[PDB]
Amino acid sequence: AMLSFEKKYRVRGGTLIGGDLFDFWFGPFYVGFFGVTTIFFVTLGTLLCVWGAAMGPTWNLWQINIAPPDLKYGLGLAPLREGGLWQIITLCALGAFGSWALRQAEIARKLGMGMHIPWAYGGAILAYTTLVVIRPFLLGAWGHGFPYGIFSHLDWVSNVGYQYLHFHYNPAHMIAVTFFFTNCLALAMHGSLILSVTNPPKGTPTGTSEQENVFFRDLLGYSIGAIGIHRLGLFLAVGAAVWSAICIVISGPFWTQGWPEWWNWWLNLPIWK
Amino acid sequence: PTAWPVDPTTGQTLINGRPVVGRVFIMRKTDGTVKYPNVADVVAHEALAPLPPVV
Amino acid sequence: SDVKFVPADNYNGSPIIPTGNPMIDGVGPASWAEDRRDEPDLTYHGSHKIVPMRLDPTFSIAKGDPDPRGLPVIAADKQVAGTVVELWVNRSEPQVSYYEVQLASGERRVLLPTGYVQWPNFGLWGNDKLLVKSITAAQFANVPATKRDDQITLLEEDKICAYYAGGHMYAFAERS
Amino acid sequence: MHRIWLMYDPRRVMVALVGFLAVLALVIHFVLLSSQRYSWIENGTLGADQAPVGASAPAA
Amino acid sequence: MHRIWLMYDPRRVMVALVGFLAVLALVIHFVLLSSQRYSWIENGTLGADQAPVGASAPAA
Amino acid sequence: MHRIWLMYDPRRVMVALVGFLAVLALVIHFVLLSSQRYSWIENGTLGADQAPVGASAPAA
Amino acid sequence: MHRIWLMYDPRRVMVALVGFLAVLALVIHFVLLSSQRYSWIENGTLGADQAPVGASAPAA
Amino acid sequence: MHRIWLMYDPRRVMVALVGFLAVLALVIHFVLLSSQRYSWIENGTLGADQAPVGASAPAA
Amino acid sequence: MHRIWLMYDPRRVMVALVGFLAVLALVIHFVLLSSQRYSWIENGTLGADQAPVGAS
Amino acid sequence: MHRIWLMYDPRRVMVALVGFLAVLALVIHFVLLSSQRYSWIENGTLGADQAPVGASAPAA
Amino acid sequence: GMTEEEARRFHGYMVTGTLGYVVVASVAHFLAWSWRPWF
Amino acid sequence: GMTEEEARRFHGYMVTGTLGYVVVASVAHFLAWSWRPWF
Amino acid sequence: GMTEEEARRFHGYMVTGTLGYVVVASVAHFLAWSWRPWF
Amino acid sequence: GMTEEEARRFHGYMVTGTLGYVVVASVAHFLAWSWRPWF
Amino acid sequence: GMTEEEARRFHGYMVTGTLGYVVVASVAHFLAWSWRPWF
Amino acid sequence: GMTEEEARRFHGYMVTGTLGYVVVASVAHFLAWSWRPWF
Amino acid sequence: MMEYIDGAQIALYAFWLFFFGLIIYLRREDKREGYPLESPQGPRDGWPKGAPKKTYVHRDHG
Amino acid sequence: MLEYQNLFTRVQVRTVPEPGIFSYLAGKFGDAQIGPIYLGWAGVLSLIFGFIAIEIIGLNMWASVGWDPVEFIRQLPWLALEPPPPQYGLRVPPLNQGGWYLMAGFFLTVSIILWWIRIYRRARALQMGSHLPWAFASAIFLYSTFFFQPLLVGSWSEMVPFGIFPHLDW
Ligand SMILES: CCCCCCCCCCCCCC(=O)OC[C@H](COP(=O)(O)OCC(O)COP(=O)(O)OC[C@@H](COC(=O)CCCCCCCCCCCCC)OC(=O)CCCCCCCCCCCCC)OC(=O)CCCCCCCCCCCCC
Ligand code: BCL
Ligand SMILES: CC[C@H]1c2cc3[nH]c4c(c3C)C(=O)[C@H](C(=O)OC)c4c3nc(cc4[nH]c(cc(n2)[C@@H]1C)c(C(C)=O)c4C)[C@@H](C)[C@@H]3CCC(=O)OC/C=C(\C)CCC[C@H](C)CCC[C@H](C)CCCC(C)C
Ligand SMILES: CC[C@H]1c2cc3[nH]c4c(c3C)C(=O)[C@H](C(=O)OC)c4c3nc(cc4[nH]c(cc(n2)[C@@H]1C)c(C(C)=O)c4C)[C@@H](C)[C@@H]3CCC(=O)OC/C=C(\C)CCC[C@H](C)CCC[C@H](C)CCCC(C)C
Ligand SMILES: COC(C)(C)C/C=C/C(C)=C/C=C/C(C=O)=C/C=C/C(C)=C/C=C/C=C(C)/C=C/C=C(\C)CC/C=C(C)/C=C/C=C(\C)C(=O)O
Ligand SMILES: COC(C)(C)C/C=C/C(C)=C/C=C/C(C=O)=C/C=C/C(C)=C/C=C/C=C(C)/C=C/C=C(\C)CC/C=C(C)/C=C/C=C(\C)C(=O)O
Ligand SMILES: COC(C)(C)C/C=C/C(C)=C/C=C/C(C=O)=C/C=C/C(C)=C/C=C/C=C(C)/C=C/C=C(\C)CC/C=C(C)/C=C/C=C(\C)C(=O)O
Ligand SMILES: COC(C)(C)C/C=C/C(C)=C/C=C/C(C=O)=C/C=C/C(C)=C/C=C/C=C(C)/C=C/C=C(\C)CC/C=C(C)/C=C/C=C(\C)C(=O)O
Ligand SMILES: COC(C)(C)C/C=C/C(C)=C/C=C/C(C=O)=C/C=C/C(C)=C/C=C/C=C(C)/C=C/C=C(\C)CC/C=C(C)/C=C/C=C(\C)C(=O)O
Ligand SMILES: COC(C)(C)C/C=C/C(C)=C/C=C/C(C)=C/C=C/C(C)=C/C=C\C=C(C)\C=C\C=C(C)\C=C\C=C(C)\C=C\CC(C)(C)OC
Ligand SMILES: CCCCCCCCCCCCO[C@@H]1O[C@H](CO)[C@@H](O[C@H]2O[C@H](CO)[C@@H](O)[C@H](O)[C@H]2O)[C@H](O)[C@H]1O
Ligand SMILES: CCCCCCCCCCCCO[C@@H]1O[C@H](CO)[C@@H](O[C@H]2O[C@H](CO)[C@@H](O)[C@H](O)[C@H]2O)[C@H](O)[C@H]1O
Repeated sequence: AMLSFEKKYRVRGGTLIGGDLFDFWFGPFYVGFFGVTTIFFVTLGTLLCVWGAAMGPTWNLWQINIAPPDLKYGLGLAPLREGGLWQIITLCALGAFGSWALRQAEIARKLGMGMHIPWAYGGAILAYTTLVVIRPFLLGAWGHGFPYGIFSHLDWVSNVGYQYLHFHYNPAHMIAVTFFFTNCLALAMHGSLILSVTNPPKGTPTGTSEQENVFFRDLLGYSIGAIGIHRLGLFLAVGAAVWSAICIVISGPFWTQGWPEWWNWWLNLPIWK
Repeated sequence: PTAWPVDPTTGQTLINGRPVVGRVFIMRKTDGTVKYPNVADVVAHEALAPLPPVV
Repeated sequence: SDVKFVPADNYNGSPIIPTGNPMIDGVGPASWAEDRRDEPDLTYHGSHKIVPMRLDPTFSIAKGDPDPRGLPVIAADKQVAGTVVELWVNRSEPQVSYYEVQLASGERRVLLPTGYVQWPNFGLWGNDKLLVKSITAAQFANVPATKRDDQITLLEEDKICAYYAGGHMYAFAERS
Repeated sequence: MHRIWLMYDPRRVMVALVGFLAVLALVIHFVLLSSQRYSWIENGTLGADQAPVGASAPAA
Repeated sequence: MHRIWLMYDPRRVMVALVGFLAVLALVIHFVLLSSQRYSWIENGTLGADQAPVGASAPAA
Repeated sequence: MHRIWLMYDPRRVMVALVGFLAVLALVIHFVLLSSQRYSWIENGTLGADQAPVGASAPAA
Repeated sequence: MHRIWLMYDPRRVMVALVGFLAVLALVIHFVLLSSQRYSWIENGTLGADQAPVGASAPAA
Repeated sequence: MHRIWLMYDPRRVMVALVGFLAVLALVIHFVLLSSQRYSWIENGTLGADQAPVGASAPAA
Repeated sequence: MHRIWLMYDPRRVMVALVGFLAVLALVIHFVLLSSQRYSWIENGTLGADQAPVGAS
Repeated sequence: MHRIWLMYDPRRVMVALVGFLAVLALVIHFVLLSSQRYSWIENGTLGADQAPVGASAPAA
Repeated sequence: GMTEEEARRFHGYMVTGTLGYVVVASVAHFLAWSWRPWF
Repeated sequence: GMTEEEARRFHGYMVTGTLGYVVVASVAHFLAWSWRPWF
Repeated sequence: GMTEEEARRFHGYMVTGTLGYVVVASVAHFLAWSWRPWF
Repeated sequence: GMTEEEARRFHGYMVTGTLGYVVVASVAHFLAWSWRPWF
Repeated sequence: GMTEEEARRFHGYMVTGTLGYVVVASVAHFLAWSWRPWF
Repeated sequence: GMTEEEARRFHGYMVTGTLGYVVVASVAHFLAWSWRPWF
Repeated sequence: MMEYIDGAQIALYAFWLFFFGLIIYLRREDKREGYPLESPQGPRDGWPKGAPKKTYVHRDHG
Repeated sequence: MLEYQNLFTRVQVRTVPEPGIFSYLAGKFGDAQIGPIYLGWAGVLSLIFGFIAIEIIGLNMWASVGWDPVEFIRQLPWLALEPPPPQYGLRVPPLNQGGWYLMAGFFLTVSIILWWIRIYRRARALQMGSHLPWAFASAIFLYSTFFFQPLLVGSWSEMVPFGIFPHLDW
């Protein structure tokens, strides 16, 4: 089925690989070559997660836990029953997430859009790749990855935090948190402003860019403008994930003490040592 | 209780009185993990409750 | 048959194929919202939101920026398509919305949405010409017209922007 | 039966089939390679009288 | 009864049906393979007298 | 009663009914398979007297 | 009293009602299944005097 | 009093009322169900002199 | 037979085949390299009687 | 046979080939450098019978 | 929207359906009570 | 949408399918009951 | 759209395929029951 | 779109490739069975 | 597109290249099997 | 777009460079084997 | 006196019923443009059915 | 940084007179004044209450390093104004043992509420929906639970300390 304006847009072209062979739709979805590779990796990676649940202790959704290998296996593939399955699923996940971004690039090209959406999603892929490839590689064992399980990965986050005694003191983490919180504020403001001009009190004319510009200036003391608020949202949201990736990759590979004692440099500046 | 009987003739494991061809192992889930039954069972593995404070 | 396109084949979810020139007919990334209201957009006080700068002396180029007027416009085929005669401005959110281009080797003047222009060296230095990467200097002749030269309708905005949007797919193609 | 190829485009049914067979073959091999009895890379040289067999605890 | 195919496009029903049956078949196999009694890759060579049975109620 | 099919499109109702009944059936089976008494894959061969039963009130 | 169907579209209300009753029933069943006294899947075969009762006021 | 139905659309007030009454009824039922004295699903069959009572004042 | 190449451009299939086979070869080597029996970089000089077997 | 270079732009193929070989060479060198047997920077001067060997099979 | 006589006709089905449902629920509570009373 | 003749025709199948489903479920419950009663 | 003649032709295939599949699944259960009964 | 003649021509290869693939799988299963039976 | 005589030409190369690759791989397995058999 | 005679001369270098690369790798492996063999 | 049922669990299902109600509402709002869908065998509404297309009252200036 | 639209790369424009029929209007959209940053009565009061709250926090931090202005900057992220001791429960505590804390918490809370009034009044005056005030109300709801949860457990000692690293310790 198609939107009442859609058919006009369903042309060939814009594919990065495979020419016309995969250039077609399946219901709402565009396929394309990276559509095919997406479904391959999604299906394989999902069915291996189901197998990980089957050979584990329970089917309870919250408790399923596909753990990485012991650190003693280093950068090798463990026995599948001992974390090797987690490694294969990780390769599936990387394949899926990469295919998804490249498929989005084909869709954007076919509509004459800029590439902004694939690159924004690249920020999430970077954070994932840091957690399961780059940081475990710099530490020398794939077992430093997080387990695939809805609550068991929160146990991993907890224990990694306390490996540095007081993870709140991580300086890059403070920046990343500030981006996440400021992003949520900015999203609430932008959402509210657009809705409040397009949905005024009953018996009131539809508002204008001038009214939202005036109200925004009353809120922040300056006028961001229509292009600017979307630039700011993208900057805050993607910047949050980039600073997240930084804050975890420095924890272990680069800094190994508690995070509070990192701040010793500030206390020892020569103006006040 | 820990292993099935072994036939002295052949070194061969007997399950419910009849031989198995192969080397028998007791099946377990990943790393021998077992779902926690309830709060009371978790608490029964812990130390007793802390004593009242000295104020 | 005036119908702008036909299915590539009979299976579900197959692409369409344009019959005529997709940039003129408006197919795929060259298409526009054909039911869009054919009226000017308005400021809060009800004046025309997008107008040529000569109609509102409130507006002027920020000092130490180049005025783009009189510069040549270089198309995707490196040909000189024309020269900038006028700027159109958004009066609700002050910015340049369109360049107006006097066509080289032609009678006509056409609008050019600034999203499709770029400066050499991205404006940092030089600034002696404008680059339009999306269409050839021949295709500049077919850019849609506005009914009047003092105002532009929302439909005309959609038509003009859709023309340059399609170029990145169709400008260097025999599909015309 | 051949009229199924009028309902569906054979060019992309075949992609769906080959993709299905690839995923299914890989899943079955990884399931076996996880098992103890069929972890053939480590233990494939064992004869059937030495190959692992799983049982429940003897439940005295 | 054939008029159900005037109401639904058979080309869509076969897709829904194959999708449903593939998921359902895989669900059941993995559920069984996760059990003790039907973990057939490890224990399939046991006879029905030897295969696991879950615990009874208390004997009195 | 049949004019319910003028009030609602039967093609939409049947899809909704099938979706409801499929989800409901799966829910009930998963509830039973989660229980002790009806963990039938492990314990289905037990007789009705041997099958688990929940605790009664403590007799004074 | 029938004029309420001028005020509300009956084909919206009838679906809203089916949704309400579905959720309400599932809530009451899951609440009862979570109790001690009425977890009928485990303990449904107990007689009424054998079924659990919550603790009284302690006599003292 | 009826001018209330001119001041506000009865369709809005009806939904607001039913929403209020349902939310209030649910709050009260679960508050009682959470209490000791009125946890009727577990202890509903207790007589009134057997039902729990909160602690009295010290030293009469 | 040959009409398969009228459906699928052999120029493209041949690239996708190379990509598939390269990934598959890498996966099979890394599986074997990490096993005990076939860890040939550490133990390849062992004789087939000396090589590990996963009995337990 | 040289007509293969009409199928693909050699300018593109050579860039892909050099990339593949460069990554492959770095991967193999890193695998060897990380091993025990071939950690040649620290141990390259050891004679072949002094170089590490992985564990053998148990005697029984 | 409905005419008043459509609303009249629907209301007859709607009331009958509600009462028939409450009757079936009444038998369910009869059965449930006789199996395990809650008071 | 449907004519009232189509609605009438469809309803006959719908009731027959519903009866057939309820019959199979009734046998399924009696098999379950005789294997392991829940009351 | 689809002709009633075409719907009747497809129905012949669809019923036959459904019943064939159920027959093969019936044999699969016969084998599984002979190997390890679940009741 | 392909003719019903081309459909029959394609279907002949599809059946034949399916049979060949099933034959190979059958021999592979009987090799696997002889090495290490699963029932 | 491609003509059927180009397809018949390429099919010759593809079959030959595929089978030559399988031959080389079969020899590699013969070497690996002689070195350390997996069954 | 490359001509067939440009391809003809290009391929000769491609074969030559590949052969040279394989020759250097073959000596590199034989040196490594003499230093510390892996079988 | 309920052992398993507790206030946090009660609150959480109260939220779930609200949240799924919100998702239904949001999907109705998503369908004010481009619906009903076009297909062979006619128009399609999806689920939930969309709210109607919305007209906006302009400000007068005369 | 460089950007993928020309729109403000170069040839940005100056309205030398005001926009609204860079520069800004001095007029009204209806009854709403358009020139200055809006305050009204609630905005003015919010700034006074919020200023004294921030001033109490800063002065307690500065007193805690013994008025040393070098240590006030050097140690700033570790400084706090701290809640009362646990033994007081909800009773009024000594001034140097959480009395200033509850005072700053009160003045900050009133300042926040008055800022919500300001935003609510301004949205109405600009003839806009109340979406933004209710969005801000959701943030105020979370903030208020740092009062109500300490209240419900019965001790002001459970409140969040005012301080950069100290509130993260909490
Ligand atoms: C926790 C906080 C954050 C949590 C954050 C959570 C965010 C959730 C965002 C996703 C929700 C929207 C998804 C959506 O609308 O997809 C379109 C699709 C179809 O409707 P349509 O698009 O308007 O119409 C098209 C269709 O009619 C005809 O299209 P066509 O013929 O071309 O293609 C075939 C059909 C076949 O339908 C399907 O295959 C879809 C069936 C599965 C839908 C599951 C949706 C997710 C439910 C989540 C709620 C819960 C389910 C339990 O159409 C399609 O091909 C459409 C494909 C859409 C694929 C969407 C997949 C989304 C997966 C989301 C997973 C979320 C995981 C969290 O919609 C539906 O099928 C109905 C979904 C309605 C919303 C769910 C509301 C649930 C309320 C509670 C139960 C209500 C019981 C009645
Ligand atoms: C259009 C038909 C009318 C109607 C007309 C009648 C008539 C006439 C009689 C009853 C009778 C009864 N109705 Mg009735 N009844 C209606 C709707 C209902 C509903 C409901 C949920 O809407 C319910 C719960 C009942 C319930 C009852 C019982 C109290 C009682 C006997 C059992 C019975 O009929 O069982 C439930 C049955 C149904 C829901 C199906 C509809 C009614 C059936 C067809 C009546 C058959 C039995 C009747 C005695 C036959 C008449 C001939 C005799 C030789 C005198 N009726 C509908 C709206 N009902 C009888 C009575 O008063 O006994 C004391 C009686 O004589
Ligand atoms: C820029 C940074 C932020 C960001 C942005 C972002 N995310 C995006 C996009 C963008 C711009 C998309 O365009 C893309 C999209 O299409 O959204 C609809 C996407 C998306 N962000 C997603 C999720 C997501 N984003 C997250 C975060 C972020 N997204 C950042 C905060 C998180 C977090 C923090 O937890 C999640 C869960 C998806 C909804 C979607 C990408 C969909 C996609 O890639 O689909 C293909 C793959 C699958 C459908 C399934 C793959 C299954 C695997 C093979 C097996 C499972 C492996 C997995 C590792 C198991 C983990 C278990 C957990 C319990 C740990
Ligand atoms: C939906 C949830 C998110 C959210 C939303 C949100 N917050 C909001 C809003 C919204 C929608 C607003 O509209 C509102 C706002 O104004 O935004 C600009 C606000 C706001 N969110 C704020 C902060 C904030 N939001 C946060 C978080 C969040 N906000 C969530 C992520 C956080 C975090 C993560 O910790 C913080 C710190 C504020 C910037 C602002 C509310 C401002 C306010 O209430 O100010 C009160 C006033 C003072 C503290 C006094 C200041 C005193 C001056 C420094 C003194 C100067 C001297 C003075 C002039 C003297 C007096 C003289 C008189 C004569 C005048
Ligand atoms: C926590 O509690 C827990 C533990 C979960 C416990 C509690 C569980 C609960 C609360 C359960 C509730 C269950 C329930 C409530 O109502 C259940 C209600 C179930 C119902 C109604 C089932 C109905 C099934 C009907 C079927 C299958 C119909 C099939 C019809 C067919 C095949 C014919 C199709 C038409 C044809 C062929 C004609 C085409 C002609 C055409 C087109 C023409 O002529 O044009
Ligand atoms: C763990 O325990 C849990 C899992 C929890 C327990 C619970 C389990 C549950 C709830 C199970 C539910 C099961 C279920 C419910 O419905 C199962 C229902 C299954 C069904 C109905 C299967 C039907 C299969 C039908 C098939 C295969 C049809 C094949 C058709 C063919 C081959 C013909 C195609 C057309 C051709 C060739 C030509 C067309 C010509 C044309 C067009 C022309 O000529 O024009
Ligand atoms: C862990 O245990 C778990 C996993 C859980 C257990 C469960 C497992 C489950 C559920 C398994 C299910 C399996 C299954 C179910 O159906 C499996 C079904 C498999 C099937 C159907 C395989 C079919 C293969 C067919 C092939 C290979 C065809 C090849 C065709 C060829 C070569 C010819 C190509 C055309 C040519 C050459 C020329 C065309 C002419 C043209 C163009 C012309 O002339 O124009
Ligand atoms: C324990 O680990 C796990 C992983 C779990 C275990 C399991 C693994 C599994 C399941 C593996 C499955 C593998 C598999 C499945 O099918 C593997 C299938 C492999 C296949 C199909 C290989 C095919 C190779 C074909 C080749 C190389 C062809 C070369 C052709 C050449 C060179 C000629 C090119 C053309 C020319 C020159 C002419 C141009 C025209 C010209 C010049 C002109 O026109 O002039
Ligand atoms: C840990 O163990 C793991 C790693 C897991 C185990 C390993 C596993 C795997 C999978 C290994 C795979 C190996 C492999 C598979 O393919 C390896 C394949 C290798 C190959 C093919 C190498 C090819 C080299 C070719 C070269 C260098 C060519 C050079 C050409 C030159 C110099 C001439 C260029 C042109 C010029 C100068 C100008 C011409 C004239 C022109 C233009 C004119 O005249 O115009
Ligand atoms: C000279 O001027 C100087 C130099 C001093 C000015 C400089 C000041 C500086 C440098 C200030 C620095 C301030 C900093 C760094 C502040 C950091 C604050 C942070 C990070 C705060 C974080 C969280 C705080 C929370 C959540 C506090 C919540 C408190 C609440 C909700 C309190 C509510 C109290 C109420 C409602 C009522 C209390 C009164 C009673 C109990 C009596 O009820 C009526
Ligand atoms: C009726 C819904 C089905 C579920 C409820 C089952 C309990 C009722 C058993 C059936 C008894 C007869 O039930 C009765 O049916 C007739 C039509 O047949 C309905 O009659 C309704 O429609 C008819 C026209 O069709 C109108 O003239 C009448 O005024 C109106 O009430 C009655 O409202 C209902 O009371
Ligand atoms: C993948 C690397 C491993 C080695 C792979 C290849 C090993 C075997 C190579 C054998 C070479 C001879 O093999 C044979 O070559 C000739 C051309 O010479 C091909 O011939 C093909 O091209 C010629 C000329 O374009 C056509 O006339 C002919 O109809 C067509 O079949 C044959 O189809 C192939 O069977």
